[PDB]
Amino acid sequence: ITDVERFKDTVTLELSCPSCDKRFPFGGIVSSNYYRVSYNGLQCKHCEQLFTPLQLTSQIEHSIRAHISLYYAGWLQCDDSTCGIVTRQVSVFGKRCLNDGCTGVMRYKYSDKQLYNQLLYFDSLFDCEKNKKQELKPIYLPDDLDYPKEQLTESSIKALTEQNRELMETGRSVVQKYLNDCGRRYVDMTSIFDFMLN
Amino acid sequence: DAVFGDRVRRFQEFLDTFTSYRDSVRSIQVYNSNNAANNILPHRIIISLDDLREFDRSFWSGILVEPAYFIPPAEKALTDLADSMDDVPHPNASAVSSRHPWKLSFKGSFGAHALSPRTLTAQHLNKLVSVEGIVTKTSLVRPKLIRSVHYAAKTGRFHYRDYTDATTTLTTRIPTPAIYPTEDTEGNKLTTEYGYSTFIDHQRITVQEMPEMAPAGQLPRSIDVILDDDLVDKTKPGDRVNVVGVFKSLGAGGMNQSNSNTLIGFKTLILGNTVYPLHAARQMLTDFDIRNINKLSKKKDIFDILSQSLAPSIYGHDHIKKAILLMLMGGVEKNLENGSHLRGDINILMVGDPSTAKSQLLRFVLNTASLAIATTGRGSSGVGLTAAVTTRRLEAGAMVLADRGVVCIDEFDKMTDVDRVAIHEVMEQQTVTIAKAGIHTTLNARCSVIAAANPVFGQYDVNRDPHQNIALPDSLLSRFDLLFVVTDDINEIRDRSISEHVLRTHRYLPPGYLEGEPVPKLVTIPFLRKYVQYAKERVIPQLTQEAINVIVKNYTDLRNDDNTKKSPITARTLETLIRLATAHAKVRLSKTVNKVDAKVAANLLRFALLGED
Amino acid sequence: MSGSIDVITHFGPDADKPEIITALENLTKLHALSVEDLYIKWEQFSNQRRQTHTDLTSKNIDEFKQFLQLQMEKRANQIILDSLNPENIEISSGNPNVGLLSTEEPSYNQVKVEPFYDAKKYKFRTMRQNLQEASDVLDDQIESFTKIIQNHYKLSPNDFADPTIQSQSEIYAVGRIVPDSPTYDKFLNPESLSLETSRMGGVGRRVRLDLSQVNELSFFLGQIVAFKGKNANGDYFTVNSILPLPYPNSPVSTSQELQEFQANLEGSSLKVIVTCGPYFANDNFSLELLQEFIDSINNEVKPHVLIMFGPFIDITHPLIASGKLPNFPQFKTQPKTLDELFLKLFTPILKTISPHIQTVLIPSTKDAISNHAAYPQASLIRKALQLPKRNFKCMANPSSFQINEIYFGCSNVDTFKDLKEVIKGGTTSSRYRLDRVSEHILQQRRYYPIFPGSIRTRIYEHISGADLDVSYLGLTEFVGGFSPDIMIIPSELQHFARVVQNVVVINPGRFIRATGNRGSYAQITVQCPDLEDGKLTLVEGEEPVYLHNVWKRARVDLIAS
Amino acid sequence: MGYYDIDDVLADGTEFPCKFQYDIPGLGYLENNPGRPITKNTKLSLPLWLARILAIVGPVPFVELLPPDMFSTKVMNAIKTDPVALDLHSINSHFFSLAIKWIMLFSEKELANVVSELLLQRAQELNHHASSLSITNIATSTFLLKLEEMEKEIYKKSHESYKDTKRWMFK
Amino acid sequence: MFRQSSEEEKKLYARLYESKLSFYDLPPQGEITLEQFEIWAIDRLKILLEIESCLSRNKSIKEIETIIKPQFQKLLPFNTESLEDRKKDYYSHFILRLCFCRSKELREKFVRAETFLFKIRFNMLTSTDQTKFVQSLDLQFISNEEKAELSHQLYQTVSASLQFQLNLNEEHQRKQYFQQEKFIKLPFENVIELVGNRLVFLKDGYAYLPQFQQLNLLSNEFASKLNQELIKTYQYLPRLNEDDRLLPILNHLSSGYT
Ligand SMILES: Nc1ncnc2c1ncn2[C@@H]1O[C@H](COP(=O)(O)OP(=O)(O)NP(=O)(O)O)[C@@H](O)[C@H]1O
Ligand SMILES: [Mg+2]
Repeated sequence: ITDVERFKDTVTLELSCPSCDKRFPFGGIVSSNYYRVSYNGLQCKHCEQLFTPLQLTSQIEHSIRAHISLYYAGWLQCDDSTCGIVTRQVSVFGKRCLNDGCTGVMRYKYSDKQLYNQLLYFDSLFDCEKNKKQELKPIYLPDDLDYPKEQLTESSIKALTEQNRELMETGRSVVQKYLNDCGRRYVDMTSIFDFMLN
Repeated sequence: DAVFGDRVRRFQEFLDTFTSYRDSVRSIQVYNSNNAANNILPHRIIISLDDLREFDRSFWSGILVEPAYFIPPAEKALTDLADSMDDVPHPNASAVSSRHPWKLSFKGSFGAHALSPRTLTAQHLNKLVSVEGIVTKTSLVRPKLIRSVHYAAKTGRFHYRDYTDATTTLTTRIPTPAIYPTEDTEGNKLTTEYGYSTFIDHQRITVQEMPEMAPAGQLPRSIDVILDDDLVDKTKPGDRVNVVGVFKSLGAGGMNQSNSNTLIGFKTLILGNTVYPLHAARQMLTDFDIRNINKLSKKKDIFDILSQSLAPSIYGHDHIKKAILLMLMGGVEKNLENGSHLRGDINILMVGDPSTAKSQLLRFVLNTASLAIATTGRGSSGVGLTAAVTTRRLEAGAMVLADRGVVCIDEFDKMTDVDRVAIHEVMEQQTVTIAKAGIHTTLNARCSVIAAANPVFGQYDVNRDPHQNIALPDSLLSRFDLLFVVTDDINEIRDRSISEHVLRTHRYLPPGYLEGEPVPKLVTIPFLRKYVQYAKERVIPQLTQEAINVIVKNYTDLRNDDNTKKSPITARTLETLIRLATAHAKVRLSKTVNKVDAKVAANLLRFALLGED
Repeated sequence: MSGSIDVITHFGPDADKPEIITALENLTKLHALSVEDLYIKWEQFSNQRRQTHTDLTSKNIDEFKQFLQLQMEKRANQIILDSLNPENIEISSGNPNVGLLSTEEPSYNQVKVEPFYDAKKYKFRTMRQNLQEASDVLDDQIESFTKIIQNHYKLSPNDFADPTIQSQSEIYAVGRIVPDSPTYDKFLNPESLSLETSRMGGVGRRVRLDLSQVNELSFFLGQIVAFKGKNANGDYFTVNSILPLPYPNSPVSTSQELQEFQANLEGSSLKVIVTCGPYFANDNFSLELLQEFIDSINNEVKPHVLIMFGPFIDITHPLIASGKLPNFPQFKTQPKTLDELFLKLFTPILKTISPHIQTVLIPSTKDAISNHAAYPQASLIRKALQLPKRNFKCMANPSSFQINEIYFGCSNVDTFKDLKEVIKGGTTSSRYRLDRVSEHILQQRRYYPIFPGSIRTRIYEHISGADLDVSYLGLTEFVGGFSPDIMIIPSELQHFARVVQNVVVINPGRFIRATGNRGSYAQITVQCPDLEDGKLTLVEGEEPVYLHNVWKRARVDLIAS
Repeated sequence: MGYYDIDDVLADGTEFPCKFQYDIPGLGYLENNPGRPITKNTKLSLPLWLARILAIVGPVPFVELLPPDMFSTKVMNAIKTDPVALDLHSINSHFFSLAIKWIMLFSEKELANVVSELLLQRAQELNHHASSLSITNIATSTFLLKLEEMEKEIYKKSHESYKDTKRWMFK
Repeated sequence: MFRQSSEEEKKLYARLYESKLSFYDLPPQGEITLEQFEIWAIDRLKILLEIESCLSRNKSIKEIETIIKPQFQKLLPFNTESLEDRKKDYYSHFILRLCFCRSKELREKFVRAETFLFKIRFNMLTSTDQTKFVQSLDLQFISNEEKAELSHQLYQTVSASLQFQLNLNEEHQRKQYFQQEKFIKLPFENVIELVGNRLVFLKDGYAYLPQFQQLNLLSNEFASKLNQELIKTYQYLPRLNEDDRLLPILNHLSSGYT
């Protein structure tokens, strides 16, 4: 599955400039009208402020923690189209709808799948190989008003990714801190082989 | 028989583990494949024996003690590795059946088996050994048949067969009669297809222990070596060389019925696997050297730094040092389209009083030039200094041996008139030609000459003419670019400075020794040699109009103005000016000669010629 | 002129062809190296190829560009405000070993801090909540309380019945307080409350509560409750009386244990300091106040134990949220992550704490240094914070641990702020709110009995909340089934210290205010357990055990930070 | 490693290469010029009793130790191919003392394994030449010119023991 | 004379790959990722797909070995000390059990491809490794007297095979090898493929098999035990259905064979 298809429903990472407060979407090492990736790191095009590694990594971590807190807010939604009730209340049956007479199934409005895909989308933005191969989810379409006029060459993208390898690895480590604690990841063979326990 | 396969497998594991040898195979293959579509590199690889020790000790000792049983399967595995990698399709007829596998070579840590010809002993037979010595003889190159291909006229089938001889294989097989088959098994008459058959080159040499190790004036001892394929003609007599190969025996040793009563012993040889030279001149630059050489060249006064770094132990004589540096750089040799030749190399002469460091300074050039031959004027004859006949064969002299180098001649004044006149060709035409009984040939001699002499009266007499003081013909003095006169004038402060200088010199101690034990900035000589090599190879300054404007004016003024000048001025003086300007531009690493270079060359020539600046 | 002559003065005059000039100019502009640097690297390129004819052609320049990129990537690879019991108990003198330089092992006066929970159970993977598992936990809570109520009041199992079914006879019903509308709009009155039953008790159905016959009540969402009443009409369950939930038992110790703990302190009083984050203001990351506090801790206060609640690095800090983190000129190498920021700011300061002071660290769900972002929360990784093993202990959140005989119950979630009560009657309203909240915490036997957890929203966008992992809420219950002697739940509300049902309930307050002004911390002095002074209550049994009665023999001082 | 041991006193005087990390006034006499400073990244050869301290005392210490030639890779390969044939006396007179000192200084693990094998393999031929008593000179003498100063003492104290036992027995 | 004197998972796989080949005998333990599950299964699936493609193209063992051996270093390494490679190999096999236990056709195709890969990897071994691997599996040689009594018949049986399979054209070499060769006695039904080609000597319902042959017995035991395990794996597929995240991957894996 491509990153475009996998991350279709993910929220784009927005970074706020520490100097001029301008918010812009971050799409890795790509052409953008709001930021430029130089040999020194991320730079805002509005005021030419260079981002320190801490300023970038803290914003990434804040976005991750915001998504985790949104997940644990526990909003549930009924899948019945007629009812469509949204509540944080959980019945003792869990999946039973709390509206009287409704047979629909309650589900998390922000599922663990969506959170996991969001965290991977953040992880993909700081994967050096994906940046070199230009396999990231695009933050602009060709028909968008904010589509950049000047496009970075493939050689330029590879050179900038090599020059900024430390920064990308640091941000990816910040993302990987939480992905290692996500329960959706691993598969336990010890429990799985219950037939040999027959 | 089964053990052969397992050894091939084990060496395949070795080749897969240490990946730096795969890159060698692939790089040689792609290089050869590229230029084939338009030199070709040999199908040979050198392995470090230490890697094979650390990978598998049993295979390491097997190679090093039983080479006949371990070298062939490893070579087979290397051929399999190179064959499996991708290769150009549709090979020609000759390529299809070349019978040409890859081959191995070794380096590093032979231990006990590192030997010399004196100490090679019967205990070491069939072991893999390394020897050191001097080459004394070399045979002519000959081809050798190993395979032949035949076409059957009626059936249209191509046949072939293989041949072997005792020196062609490490293992031993029944010898082959070297006969070409004329007729098929089924009676069809055969034809031999040259060009599809395979032949290889062969050469024998002899290696002797170095004379420095000979005991008690005893007879020296020597070994014969066999070379083939790529190793041919990579040595000549007089080379100091280190050879790696298998030490083996041959022949029947008289046990096939003979009159000797078998007192005579068996014959022995070394089969050459790898050859390395010994330095006893050339150096190869690293990247850091290129960076330093380019950075240093932009100093304001590089010429002063480099010139003063030549022979720092000799006080004074700045201009002679600068002239020697410009000699070591040299001009640019021209060959015009109609075959005409214009000289490039600079010759220098210096004459002076006794004890004034002439021979000591002349000795310095011999130990910093890349190729240099030294001789004394009276210890050499004209034929010996140029060329001589022998048996008809013609043998080279000293000026012919140093072709693209420098030749140093001390005690030049003692050379007889009959010997001197042989040199008039070599210093301008740069060739030697002989016309004697049964011979006519021309030889090349492109060197630069530097020499020293004493004046006629024992010390230079200013109260007599320079011709009276310097008894040489005008036609000879014209051929020297720069002529220097030097004298020992007595003066208080000069004497004090020189005496303090030599006394400071004699108090040196080398680094690693305690006192009493027996044994501006100056660039080191090992760096200066690299600088000279790089500048001579990589930059070829072209002349410019601004330099010519200076050169023409200086030449015409110098020739016509009446002065007590100490050398005849001729058309060769203009060439001297051009050469010196080009050499000074080459010191600067400039791609073009500028006005500054011509100005400096003129100022040096004026000092040497008219004696004052 | 300039680029052309610069090339021609380093490269030969053969470069005068404008395509060659353009290519070399492109190289120097691409890679920022000067013309002479390009000439030097071209000379490097000319080496090692056996190519004496390294001519300055277009193809050679293309190979030189490839060489330059290879060299580039290879170079990259190379490279006192308030007080509880002030009149009866004096402030402790503290640990006498604090301030002594001696390397000698701290032999006698060793306050023992021991966790009273299974740390492995808190190391569960987050961000995966099965709705069925959560619902199982919620149902098991109702069933456990039903068993407790049945045993306490000696009721038969047949006395309990479904409150959602019409019945003319009075029945007993246990369930969870839930809103009458699933889409309720943040304000609950007594008339909008419903009771959710267990799967066994009422098949999980909800019934509206008619509380007209009840004069005094205090209810909150997620509370487990017990009612005696009837459903006469089938629409609402009329509550006739509320059954108070029994309080959990108090911890006890044997005479031998109390004598051992008395010998350990040599009859002196225990001193415990409790602080709660944040430890820097909202507009900077200055830890000057924390440094001054630690110097006071080491030189004047000299406590036996220091308890520090997070957040140490609050992820919801305004500078972190806005990305306006300052440069730290005091550091040679700037931090790159918030973990490195902790290691550069907090770790040098915390290491200056005396080794004789046992330091307990409890995380917050807002702490950037904790990857376990859910309540219940795993402990901080002490090695990752580079703190010494001798005197630092990282505990979970909530954490139950024992200091000598005293059982401490700690939860770093703001239960006091989050718990919103639906109250009726004059007597209930006249009572102090935090007393009622503490009693709700003790009766429910869980540090955070609210369900669904609180959320904070801004103009709506979700900011933060309790962040409850519902499947693991069993770890939030009181360990061992008894209340703590001292319960510490930090809250944004005003600091207090109170005795509620023989449990000392403490909110130390924030260490520093948002404006940078000094906040508050709690100093707890507990007198030594003495079998002869009468402050301990003997409980008769097979083996005689003693109630600790820490509330009779504890002083809590709320002190400006 | 006693204080008054002559061999330890003499072994500490061997020079090792060094590089500086601070410029210091007046210590140019180490560079044989008392009237000048030392400057950062200057390289000098200093005796071990001084470099052993200047490498430790601060932070960044004053001097960094460069890998000496007597522990180069070529020597290690020569050791590992054939330890018995090796001329350790030419490499350094006090090899096995400086080896232990360097191992203590840097806590090397692999160098210890190499050196232990070297000692154990050479002890065999040392015992062989010790045991061989006349009832020959060249065959013994060729090997005994490649012993360290360390090994000569063991050889002498073994030979004398065997000789004394033989003399007592056949008496 | 003188004289002197989870970790368990890693030790388990070191034990399992000491022989360099395994019958894939035991239940894995611990954890790996779901991405690893998919990718490892796809790698082994690619190798087995090429094996089945070459067999459908009727290519010989040598050609298949030439085609497949370069793919191990990319997809499924063999003869390796790496724990990652060993776990990759083991887990990929166990995953394709769950993919291909679903039907008789899938079971037959998977057994065929995996047994041929087993044969290929066994050929890569040294004789010592083959001996140790066979001995580890707990796998009757005839007496010297019985060999002497049947020496004429056994030599007549194997003499052509010695010439063609072991290249022993010289009868002297064949006699020496036969003098050094051992023979195995078992019922003729166990080696019936060799019986049909008359490659073994039959006496009283027992087939006499030389030691240099008989690898078909090893590969047939591998195939039979794999088939029985697949039948077992089929019976408890309802337990696999408890995790929905694995079923799309297995459906994708099986789609390439349908
Ligand atoms: N600056 C100096 N000037 C002159 N002589 C020097 C100087 N420094 C050293 N010498 C010594 O002078 C001696 C004579 O040097 P040498 O090169 O033989 O002079 P010379 O010109 O060759 N005399 P001659 O052989 O009669 O022609 C040597 O012993 C040198 O070491
Ligand atoms: Mg002289």
